[PDB]
Amino acid sequence: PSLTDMSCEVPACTHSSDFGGVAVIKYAASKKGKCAVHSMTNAVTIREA
Amino acid sequence: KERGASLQHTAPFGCQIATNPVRAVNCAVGNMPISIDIPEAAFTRVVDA
Repeated sequence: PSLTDMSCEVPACTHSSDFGGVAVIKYAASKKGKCAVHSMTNAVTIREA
Repeated sequence: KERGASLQHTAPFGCQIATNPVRAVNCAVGNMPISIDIPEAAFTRVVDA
């Protein structure tokens, strides 16, 4: 699947060292399927793969 | 025969004076610091609200 027209908003962020930040990404998916979320910077790490 | 007016009729700040035991009730003077320790169970995260 390919996603477009997507935006991101962070309701809460706390550098607490136990995944204290949570983000919501609104997406328009081309079709049902499985994708892999990855952060493009080293400073933040994502719990889910 | 010559008591005059008691405290409950002359006290400032609208205090109500009572006996047995002697009490002063509802004196609208000054202010009150209140400190509340609230458990984590009472809070709701922003993403759930």
